[PDB]
Amino acid sequence: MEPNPNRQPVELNRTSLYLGLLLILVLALLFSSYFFN
Amino acid sequence: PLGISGTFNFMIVFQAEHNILMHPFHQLGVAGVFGGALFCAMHGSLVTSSLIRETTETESANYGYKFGQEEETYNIVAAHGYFGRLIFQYASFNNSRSLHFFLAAWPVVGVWFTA
Amino acid sequence: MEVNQLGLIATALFVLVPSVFLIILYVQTESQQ
Amino acid sequence: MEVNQLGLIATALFVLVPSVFLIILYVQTESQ
Amino acid sequence: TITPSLKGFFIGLLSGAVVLGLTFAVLIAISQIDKVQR
Amino acid sequence: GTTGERPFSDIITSVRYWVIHSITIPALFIAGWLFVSTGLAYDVFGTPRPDSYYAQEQRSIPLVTDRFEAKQQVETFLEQLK
Amino acid sequence: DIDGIREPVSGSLLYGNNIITGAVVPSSNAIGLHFYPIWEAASLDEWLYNGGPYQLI
Amino acid sequence: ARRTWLGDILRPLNSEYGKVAPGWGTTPLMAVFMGLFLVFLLIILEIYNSTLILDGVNVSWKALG
Amino acid sequence: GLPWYRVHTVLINDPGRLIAAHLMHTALVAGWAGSMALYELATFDPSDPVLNPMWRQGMFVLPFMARLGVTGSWSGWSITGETGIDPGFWSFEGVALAHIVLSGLLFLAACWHWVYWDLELFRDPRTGEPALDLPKMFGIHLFLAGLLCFGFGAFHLTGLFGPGMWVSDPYGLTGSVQPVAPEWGPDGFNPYNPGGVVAHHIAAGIVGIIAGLFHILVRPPQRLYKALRMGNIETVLSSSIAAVFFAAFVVAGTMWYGSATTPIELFGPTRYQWDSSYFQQEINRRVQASLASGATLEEAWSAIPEKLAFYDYIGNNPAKGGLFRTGPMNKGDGIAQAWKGHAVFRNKEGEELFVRRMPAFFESFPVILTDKNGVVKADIPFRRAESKYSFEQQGVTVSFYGGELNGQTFTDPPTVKSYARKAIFGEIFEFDTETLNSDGIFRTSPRGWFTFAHAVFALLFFFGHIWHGARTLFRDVFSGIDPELSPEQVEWGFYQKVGDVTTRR
Amino acid sequence: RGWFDILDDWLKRDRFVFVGWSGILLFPCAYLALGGWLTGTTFVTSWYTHGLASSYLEGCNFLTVAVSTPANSMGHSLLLLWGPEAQGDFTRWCQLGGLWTFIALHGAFGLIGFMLRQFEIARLVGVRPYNAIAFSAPIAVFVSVFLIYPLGQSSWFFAPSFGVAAIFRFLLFFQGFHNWTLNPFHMMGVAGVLGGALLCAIHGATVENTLFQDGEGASTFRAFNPTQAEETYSMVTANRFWSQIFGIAFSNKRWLHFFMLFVPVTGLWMSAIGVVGLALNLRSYDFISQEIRAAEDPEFETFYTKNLLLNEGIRAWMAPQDQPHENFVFPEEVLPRGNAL
Amino acid sequence: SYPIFTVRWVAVHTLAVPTIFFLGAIAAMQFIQR
Amino acid sequence: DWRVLVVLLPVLLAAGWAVRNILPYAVK
Amino acid sequence: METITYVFIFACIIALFFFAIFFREPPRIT
Ligand code: CLA
Ligand code: CLA
Ligand code: CLA
Ligand code: CLA
Ligand code: CLA
Ligand SMILES: CC1=C(/C=C/C(C)=C/C=C/C(C)=C/C=C/C=C(C)/C=C/C=C(C)/C=C/C2=C(C)CCCC2(C)C)C(C)(C)CCC1
Ligand SMILES: CC1=C(/C=C/C(C)=C/C=C/C(C)=C/C=C/C=C(C)/C=C/C=C(C)/C=C/C2=C(C)CCCC2(C)C)C(C)(C)CCC1
Ligand SMILES: CCCCCCCCCCCCCCCCCC(=O)O
Repeated sequence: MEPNPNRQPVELNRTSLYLGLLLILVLALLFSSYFFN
Repeated sequence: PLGISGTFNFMIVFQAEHNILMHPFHQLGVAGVFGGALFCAMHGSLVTSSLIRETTETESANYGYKFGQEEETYNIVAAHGYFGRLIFQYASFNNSRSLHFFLAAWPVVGVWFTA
Repeated sequence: MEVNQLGLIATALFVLVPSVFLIILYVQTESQQ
Repeated sequence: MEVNQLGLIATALFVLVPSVFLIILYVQTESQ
Repeated sequence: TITPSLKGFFIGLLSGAVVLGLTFAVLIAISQIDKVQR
Repeated sequence: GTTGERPFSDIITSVRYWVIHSITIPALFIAGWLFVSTGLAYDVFGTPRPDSYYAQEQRSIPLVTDRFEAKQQVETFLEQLK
Repeated sequence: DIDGIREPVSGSLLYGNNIITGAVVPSSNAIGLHFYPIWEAASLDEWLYNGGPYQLI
Repeated sequence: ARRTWLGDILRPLNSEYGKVAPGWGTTPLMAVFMGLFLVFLLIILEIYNSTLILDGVNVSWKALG
Repeated sequence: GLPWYRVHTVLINDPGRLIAAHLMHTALVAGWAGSMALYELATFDPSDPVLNPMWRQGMFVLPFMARLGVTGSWSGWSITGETGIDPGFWSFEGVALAHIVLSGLLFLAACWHWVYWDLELFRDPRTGEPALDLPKMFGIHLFLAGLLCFGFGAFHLTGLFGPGMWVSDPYGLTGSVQPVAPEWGPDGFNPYNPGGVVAHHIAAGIVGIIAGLFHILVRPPQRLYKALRMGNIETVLSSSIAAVFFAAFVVAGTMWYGSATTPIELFGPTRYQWDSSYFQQEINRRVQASLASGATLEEAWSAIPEKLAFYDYIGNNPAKGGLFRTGPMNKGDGIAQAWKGHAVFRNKEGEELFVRRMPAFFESFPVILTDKNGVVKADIPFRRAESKYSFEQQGVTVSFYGGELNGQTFTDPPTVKSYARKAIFGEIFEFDTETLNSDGIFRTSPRGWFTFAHAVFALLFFFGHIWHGARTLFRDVFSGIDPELSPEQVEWGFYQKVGDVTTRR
Repeated sequence: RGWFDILDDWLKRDRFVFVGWSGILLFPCAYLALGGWLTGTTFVTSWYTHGLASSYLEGCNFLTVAVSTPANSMGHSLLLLWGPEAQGDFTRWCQLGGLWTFIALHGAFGLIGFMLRQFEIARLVGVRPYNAIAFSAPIAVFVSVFLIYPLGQSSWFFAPSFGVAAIFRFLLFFQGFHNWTLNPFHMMGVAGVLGGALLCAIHGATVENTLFQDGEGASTFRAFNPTQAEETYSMVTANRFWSQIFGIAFSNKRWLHFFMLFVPVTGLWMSAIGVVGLALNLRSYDFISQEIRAAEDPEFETFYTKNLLLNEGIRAWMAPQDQPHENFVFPEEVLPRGNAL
Repeated sequence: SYPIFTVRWVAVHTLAVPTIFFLGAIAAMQFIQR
Repeated sequence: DWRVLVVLLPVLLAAGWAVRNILPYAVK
Repeated sequence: METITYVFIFACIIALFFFAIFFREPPRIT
């Protein structure tokens, strides 16, 4: 049985890393007050 | 106040002492920022709608643009052809300079008034 | 202040888990190049 | 049982942090 | 039995039908008259 | 850059346009005027006139309080003005 | 004491605020529009009670 | 591809990919059923809304006894 | 390579691994179900279904097992309070275990289908390419859905071969699992009629069987195949998402307004029962009936069951909570212990006075007492210097009939004000605030939390429908527009019909 | 070549106002929604549902006219003209609030028609459907605020009334009763709207100030041709400027314009979610930690406790007139008030 | 040779005709006394 | 009632006058 | 503990600013 032909590399460039970490950190900053309540 | 809830306190007391909602300069500020958000979405969606096919479906279409390329990355005539039919022909820009000047002017001017 | 004790672990995993996800994808992107 | 409430976060991070470290090193090995 | 609101329901139902059928009737006629040339 | 209809600018500078519309516009204006001046608008829409928001010695709002008798309630309020 | 009535409003995280409720509180009404730099206070304790940091910022 | 016993049994159920009936086929009949179902859903909605009130249909908890 | 937000598109042309993914998702969901049930069992107090029912305890999946006939624990208790019972294997614990075993089995099948992805079943025999005949798959799956829907109504719900479902009286006092006979007349479309739920599953099940037969035997017309891109599995995702957000809105609505399938002993009262004083009217109806047959005040109110009094309390109203006020209702006002009795207020002249109840809109509400005509006769004033209606000036007193304080009268103004502050909430209960360290602030019930989540997911799934439907009808330009688009196609007048090159002028 | 294709032909003709199949839904509903609002604001009272005047005919101006919600006693009645409340009487229908449901429902179906029109035209022209997708956000706002919100409350009475001032009253209601400014979903909406406006202004100004000299005139507009292939401004100089001014800049034009779609669309979607919660009174009203401390410690004060006093004033001072069906009678002595005022 | 009556003509007058009528009615209203 | 005819008269007259002035070109 | 958490997240954001500016992927012409 052949290997699966549908497999694909995935990527996240450095700018997307920075944008995502910023999103997550700002969301946590926003929601943390409500989690502690 | 330099705080999040302090900002709200300021807004509420401003409304009781000045009835800012019934003031036309605040109403223009709302039109400035609502229209600003609207036209942000419009421009973003019309340019994104008319990107020229430069990539495969397995890759971000953003890789179809290279920093500094001389050619435009979307087709403004197709965007205009779509938006002018959405409304009518003459409510759509076909001059990119007039379009981006309008983008600049509307929220700036509305926020001048609200300030 | 009498805050929700679980707010700390909630905040910690809310930061940690998606951040780790991005870092994993970033680092394996660099090592392809 | 009256257990220590920082026990939960200490155990969770004790697992997560070194586990993630290894996962990071392994995945970038496979893609190179 | 057939209550006042069920009667109103049928009125609303027939009025909608009239509006849609009249609208489509007119739209078909115009499209038959003024066709595109290929 | 055209789809076949007559340009607007050509229409509203034309003489025939203004021969029709120097009539149709004031007519429509006067019609709306009369709709109000005759009092018809009050009757069609049920809008109180300035003398019919309250009964003379009443200061309560004739507020509808029932869903399925609402119609009869409004009618009962109005008769308390006649 | 934002409103100059000796009714001090707590704005910082260590005095019981979170991110949403915290603030640097405006200077005292007792000061009005007077310039209140640090060197005009008899002490930092005084400057902090009356809202000096707001003006500086 | 791998053949299996269950596979060979199920085979004809996945053997007519792309087969269509010509033109409009049963589309006129489908539209009839759609329109009936719309009316049916209107009725049910307006019963719940108390816009359609029917004899012996008390839209209330008190309809549990 | 693929951006992060597209990793799962590798399954679009891989039916085996698509099945493996669907199996893994099904294992995860079944596993959650079993885990959630075990957690609820470990925290549920079954010792008082009158004043500490499941819905006061933040129970979420317990009421769904009870709704369809699971009512007892292997531990010997049942949720209706019967003790010393034997459920057999389909206890709460056995249902939880089954889902866990089911999860494990699905997970192994997921592994097999992932490894052995290249099954000949998935290949088009003519072209050799992976292909699914989606029209026929739909008729098969619809036929199956129809058989299950029919059986569920014809056997489980009727009690012909099954337990029935939860049914109750209109005031949520005596509910239980009972077989339900279908209602075939127009009252079967009444949301509050349980017989309609039976008839619906029987009829819809037969209709599903018949439509399924149709969809196995009749090919889709060519006009419709091309219009809906029936060769593209993503059109199925688009319409399936739409059907699902439709379903989600419906179950949010019926949860919120109440229907025969969201009974109040399992999910709590609705806010509309507070709005309309639904339970207070019934209570008053009974007290008036006991008085007419000659009972004293003490006797008539003592006949009011505690369970009914407890419904007439704003703390069980699901519209009194907040988004980040977490946990069971018991964490807020506490664990209800006892009805204190019905408070009657009178002024110094002996008129009965009535506390104006808090509406659900208000976090805080003032204390205002009215006579039968609605005329204000006493309050707790804010500014004291010009007060006319204070309790002190009017000589307000409170007497209790029924409950724990039955026959007791209080006259010291501060105590009287204290009960007046509670009476705005409805009937007055004693709470244990210590056991859970309750903070005294109202939380919403499972009825509230379920409606919220399902209304929000429904709205979000509407975006998914728009997204995947767009991707289906615009697959050809997903990656951008034709770089050889000529301006005559998008300019005005060139073609008579927009985008139709055969209509050139 | 039957009637369906012939009608398709005619619907999709290139004309001054494109029609399309979507036009059959859009044009009647949009015009009726619009016409109902102008009719009501010009002629129709709110006396029997609200105890308010609300038309030009009655003396109101553009800011205070409204088509107001129906009476709380109608519940969530569709209030069909031929329904059991108005019983086919147009006049009573107007006085009972029927124009409100008329406008909201026709407006809803008009919104659907407009988004279908975006799909239809984009398919015919050959562009991607991202304008349609962007429009999901105003749809979500409309349905959450005008439909879902009052559906979780007691009646349509508590939806927004269609008027300038009446919306102002809606905002203030939400402050006092829901403490909506404290809600992180509204906050995300605020960031999305303000962030979108910022993006709009900063992108328009950057382009206009990084233009290439492509003509000799001092009016730089004339030096653009819609069919030119060349970018009309320098991405490279714009990137340098913003990198040195702000630290970071865009470098990808496609990302830039997608981001401009993303920010305000996401913000509006977030706020819709919060309003769905408020349909159930599922508010972010309080911080429990703050209330416990403040209850025990009368010297503890924050901008959070100050704003709740304002909410308490809003509720007590506006409820009797804003909710006349409740027959709230608050004697002077119970009104919360500070010193002197 | 331009056509007179068009879809456009209908759209235009669908809005224009009531607009003038409403303007007339609103003008009359400025002379109403209480 | 009579107020309806009063309102509707200018509209009918204006519609008549437009018909008269446009009829020849509408036939074409 | 809540104060520590708030300040920790804030300081992580500032640190991120530093990498995003000085250790960005450099824009490269065409
Ligand atoms: C052998 C099968 C089986 C059985 C008997 C049960 C039994 C049960 N499950 Mg479990 N479950 C199973 C498999 C099973 N499950 C699987 C495979 C999964 C993984 C998906 C789960 C996941 C799961 C969850 C997540 C939960 C349960 C729960 C429950 C309980 C409540 C059931 C309920 O309310 O359903 C509700 C029924 C529906 C939602 C069905 C609506 C279906 C829609 C309307 C049909 C869609 C349209 C249709 C196709 C059109 C048909 C056409 C028509 C013309 C015929 C009950 C004890 C609940 C519980 O208490 O857990 C402890 C719970 O929360 N189950
Ligand atoms: C439909 C889903 C559903 C529903 C309605 C409930 C409902 C309930 N659960 Mg259950 N639960 C669920 C799923 C669900 N659960 C799942 C999947 C789990 C496993 C994690 C649990 C685990 C669980 C436990 C362990 C407990 C409950 C408990 C409860 C009760 C209290 C809930 C509460 O306080 O919420 C609080 C809810 C919130 C604070 C809302 C959170 C909203 C988030 C923060 C918003 C995120 C926004 C996002 C970041 C924005 C991004 C935008 C941008 C990036 C694009 C209640 C009856 C409790 C109980 O009483 O048990 C007896 C309890 O102890 N549940
Ligand atoms: C039955 C539901 C369903 C299914 C099977 C899919 C399937 C798919 N989607 Mg759609 N989608 C859906 C619902 C669904 N979607 C809904 C409801 C929305 C609106 C929110 C969308 C919006 C959407 C967009 C905008 C896009 C897709 C895309 C895709 C494809 C790639 C997804 C991927 O790689 O994610 C990868 C995702 C991750 C690696 C992480 C996601 C983490 C999220 C933010 C939070 C975690 C959720 C949590 C774990 C559990 C969920 C709880 C609850 C929902 C049960 C794939 C075919 C993409 C596409 O078209 O590519 C061509 C794409 O761009 N989807
Ligand atoms: C596409 C256009 C369109 C759409 C979607 C709507 C939609 C709506 N209108 Mg609006 N309306 C329209 C055009 C439209 N209208 C036009 C053109 C006018 C001017 C005439 C109006 C005037 C109007 C008024 C005055 C009112 C509405 C109302 C309504 C609502 C209720 C509709 C209803 O119950 O229909 C029910 C009917 C149908 C859905 C039609 C079903 C078709 C069936 C299947 C055919 C049945 C066959 C036939 C009857 C058999 C004949 C047998 C015979 C020989 C006996 C809904 C929001 C009401 C409203 O807003 O309430 C607030 C209301 O009072 N409409
Ligand atoms: C810095 C100030 C600020 C900012 C930027 C915002 C921003 C926002 N607020 Mg908040 N708000 C604020 C302060 C602020 N708010 C304060 C202090 C309060 C007091 C508590 C509120 C109370 C408040 C409420 C009560 C609500 C908002 C809502 C909103 C959102 C409105 C979204 C929108 O465009 O709706 C505009 C409406 C639409 C997009 C709907 C569809 C519109 C269609 C397309 C209309 C088409 C028009 C048609 C052509 C006919 C027009 C012709 C006619 C005019 C002649 C947005 C996130 C709303 C929200 O969150 O919604 C979910 C909401 O209901 N705000
Ligand atoms: C293997 C096997 C087995 C076993 C099994 C097991 C052991 C299993 C388990 C399972 C399980 C145990 C599972 C679980 C699951 C879970 C889940 C899946 C979860 C989810 C979650 C989520 C999703 C969440 C989310 C969220 C959050 C977090 C927050 C809030 C919001 C939300 C809700 C969204 C057996 C023996 C049978 C047999 C043989 C084989
Ligand atoms: C509801 C209804 C209906 C319908 C109706 C309609 C359809 C109507 C329409 C109406 C209309 C359609 C109206 C219109 C109006 C308009 C107006 C009233 C306008 C105004 C304007 C203004 C005043 C403006 C001004 C200005 C300014 C201020 C500035 C600039 C310039 C100008 C000029 C723009 C029917 C019958 C079905 C029946 C049922 C009910
Ligand atoms: C499918 C879309 C339906 C569109 C048309 C629906 C409404 C059309 C007009 C119907 C209302 C006018 C007649 C009904 C007036 C009621 C009088 C009566 O109850 O006897």
